[PDB]
Amino acid sequence: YHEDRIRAKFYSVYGSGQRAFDLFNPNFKSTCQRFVEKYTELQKLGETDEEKLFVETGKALLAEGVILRR
Amino acid sequence: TKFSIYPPIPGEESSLRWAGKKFEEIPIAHIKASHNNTQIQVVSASNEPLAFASCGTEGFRNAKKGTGIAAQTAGIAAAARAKQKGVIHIRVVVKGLGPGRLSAMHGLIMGGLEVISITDNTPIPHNGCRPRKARKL
Amino acid sequence: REVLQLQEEVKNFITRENLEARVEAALDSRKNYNWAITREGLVVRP
Amino acid sequence: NEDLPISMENPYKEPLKKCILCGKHVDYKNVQLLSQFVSPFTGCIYGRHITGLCGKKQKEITKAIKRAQIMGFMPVTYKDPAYLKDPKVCNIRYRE
Amino acid sequence: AKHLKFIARTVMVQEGNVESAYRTLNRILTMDGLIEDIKHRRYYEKPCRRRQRESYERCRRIYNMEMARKINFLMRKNRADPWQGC
Amino acid sequence: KNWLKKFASHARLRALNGLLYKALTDLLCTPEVSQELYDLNVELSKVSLTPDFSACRAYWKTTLSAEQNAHMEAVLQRSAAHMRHLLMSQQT
Amino acid sequence: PRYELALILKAMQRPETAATLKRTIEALMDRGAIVRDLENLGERALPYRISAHSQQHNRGGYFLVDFYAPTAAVESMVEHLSRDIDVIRGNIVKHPLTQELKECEGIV
Amino acid sequence: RFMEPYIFGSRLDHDIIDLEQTATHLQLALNFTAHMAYRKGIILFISRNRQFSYLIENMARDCGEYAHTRYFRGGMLTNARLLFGPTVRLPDLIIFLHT
RNA sequence: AAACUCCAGUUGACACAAAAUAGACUACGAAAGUGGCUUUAACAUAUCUGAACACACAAUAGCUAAGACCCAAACUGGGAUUAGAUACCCCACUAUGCUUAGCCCUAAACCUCAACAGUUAAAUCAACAAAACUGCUCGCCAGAACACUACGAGCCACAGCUUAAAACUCAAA
Ligand code: FES
Ligand SMILES: [K+]
Ligand SMILES: [Mg+2]
Ligand SMILES: [Mg+2]
Ligand SMILES: [Mg+2]
Ligand SMILES: [Mg+2]
Ligand SMILES: [Mg+2]
Ligand SMILES: [Mg+2]
Ligand SMILES: [Mg+2]
Ligand SMILES: [Mg+2]
Repeated sequence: YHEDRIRAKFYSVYGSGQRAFDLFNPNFKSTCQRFVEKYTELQKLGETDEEKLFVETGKALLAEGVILRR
Repeated sequence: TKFSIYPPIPGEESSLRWAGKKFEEIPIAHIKASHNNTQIQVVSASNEPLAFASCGTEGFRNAKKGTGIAAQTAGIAAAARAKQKGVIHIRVVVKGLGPGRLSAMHGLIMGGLEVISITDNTPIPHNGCRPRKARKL
Repeated sequence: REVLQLQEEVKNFITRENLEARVEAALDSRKNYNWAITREGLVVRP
Repeated sequence: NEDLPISMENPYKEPLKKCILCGKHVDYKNVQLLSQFVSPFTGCIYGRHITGLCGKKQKEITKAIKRAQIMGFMPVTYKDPAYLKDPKVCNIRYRE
Repeated sequence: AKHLKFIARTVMVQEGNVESAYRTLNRILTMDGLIEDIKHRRYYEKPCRRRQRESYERCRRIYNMEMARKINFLMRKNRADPWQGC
Repeated sequence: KNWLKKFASHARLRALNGLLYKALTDLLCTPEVSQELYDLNVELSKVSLTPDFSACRAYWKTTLSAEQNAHMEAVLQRSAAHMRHLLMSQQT
Repeated sequence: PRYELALILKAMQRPETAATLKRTIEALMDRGAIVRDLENLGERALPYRISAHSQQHNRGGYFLVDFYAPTAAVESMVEHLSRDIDVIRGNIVKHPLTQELKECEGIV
Repeated sequence: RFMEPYIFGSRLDHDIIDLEQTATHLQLALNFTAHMAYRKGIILFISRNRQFSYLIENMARDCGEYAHTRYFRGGMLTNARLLFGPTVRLPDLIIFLHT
């Protein structure tokens, strides 16, 4: 899928989230998944340049209050 | 200070001394451990032969030369003849894979000399002369 | 670009005119080609 | 349907592993580097199972060592004692 | 011959433990392949025999490593029976 | 030669005995076979070849401890094939 | 092409070393060479004893002469390096910089 | 190989079964089973997965049908006359939870 | 036991010989072959197939001249051996293995797979070897033995190498 690319960058940049996956919950949302949704919303409501989208998504998540250690 | 397995080098100064002398001044015991005979020669650092003893010189004859006991006797004889010339510490240089490779060093130690280093100098050609054909026994 | 680089480099070549000066300068100089590599792939210069 | 998979190269593909000397130039004059791949006690060149180098760089190191040895830059029968305290990169232990 | 002496194949004795030094030298010579070279150089090995021996040794190493890998992989399954009785 | 398939599938006698005894002692003098075996310092008494040359019996001196004897026995049976290969490779 | 001459010279005093270096470079130019640089690696103990010109050497001075010469000069120069009595060992190789540093993607 | 037409794809080296096809296949299988049960046919469940032997035997007992979750001896079906009796009735339908 | 004692050990000087480790690599070359270092030349063909004989090459052994000679070694001597010894172990030393210029042209010269192009659907498929085939071309084969033979012909070969039958005989091979 398209988001896989984003996911890869996330898992290479911010690493695997300290929070544990819960695959029993049908509607679980990982930190990477929240990152992907914010990335897609920013893409659809703005321009398309991968790096600015990445940094802006990081800024927006930190604004919401999600910890992201590089 | 951590013990160094590697020998000292003549250039770089080192604090290792044996009876006040440095490494490159200790006498050298050259052991040749052949298949049928063993020969021990003690020389000084400046290559002065001090003592010599082989299994044939200690009375052992024919197949009895190539045994551990004979090499031990040769080592003891060389150790005595070198002790009579002021040798205590020695550097052992062994050559060959005969039965007396280690028995000579037992004899040398049992004769009173102290071994401070063991060196192997067995001739290993990088494919020079052609060896003989395998025996068809 | 290569020709221009060669042009700039030729000015420092040894010639029969500057043989003495360059020889003495070399005798008053030392270069080291030795360097080591770590398990992590990092160069360790002397 | 917009939810169907699309064709692309594996984005999670981990980059291929590289040897410690990948991208670096091996000179026959750099005796310090070449001495890291020979036996301290015999000077024998270590194989790739010990050095961990790739085949290309293993060949480069071998040719450089032989060239240095025959041109009078490196000893053959042992490793130069000046390089005995250099970093250890070879997977071998004599328990010395 | 032309090399400095007491550097190659040289081991220092610690606390007079000559036996340990000799055994360490033996280990060094064995793991560097010098002992095998000396033993093999007593008699001439014909080139075809040498080639066959090297091929056999290489393929034996490969086969043994593969079998060991298979056994280690299937050893994870060896445990107490979780569905005993059924 | 499909190695994967292969692996998947008297006066003379006295001289041979003496030669094999010397060769086996020489092999045991070093870690050439294995470091573990080298540690145990196994000593051989004699080597006897069967009259049909079907097996080589190497008589090794036993110690007084029983656990040491058992360990030596185990390593020896585990290393016999390697000794045979080494002996045949050295062209003894 | 571009060549590097590795020179192991006798362990001499400064004037003799300078004269020998001048003689070597003059021979190079006489054979048609354009010398780029003369580089000193230092005086050091040889890795082994070298017997040259009926004299045994344990130490020597290491020098590097980078130059451009015709393909025919090399052999001729080698002959000259065989006759000079102050050179322990002279060897001409293709300059290492000319070889291309091919890039690698890693172990397959 | 013969499972390929039923595979939606491979997700990071793990095959995924196409559930749209599974729905139709299950519909046909369940319809066949129901029709055979309506006709009073003998149904024998079979499975060698030891984790589910108890569950499958309980299910077979509950629905009034038969189960064989144990070691399958040679000749249960092709030699039933010698092994059960000359007038034994063989199953009319066999259901594999593990093939 | 013979042999050497102009012997043996350390040290120093010192090949027309063959090339530890790397190489657990699997590369170059038409094959044969090629694994010490440097340098110079240098690895044909923008369809494919295309020869016992045409044109160029061919491991090891062997033969001409010259040369070198550490080690190894057919033969040749000597030492030790039962009861017809050990052909086999030991010592000494030849042709030969090496170089230069010519011959000879044979190998389990084998991946025992003829060269190019294509396919993996079939029934996969006598057996084994090495999964089964298709298209196209050249070479070769039609029971065994006689016979890697005789004769003819050709060849730096003079017994050699290539090509290669027939008569009698058998029911098999
Ligand atoms: S892996 Fe790239 S040079 Fe070795
Ligand atoms: K073959
Ligand atoms: Mg053609
Ligand atoms: Mg024809
Ligand atoms: Mg030929
Ligand atoms: Mg010849
Ligand atoms: Mg001769
Ligand atoms: Mg020959
Ligand atoms: Mg053809
Ligand atoms: Mg004929």
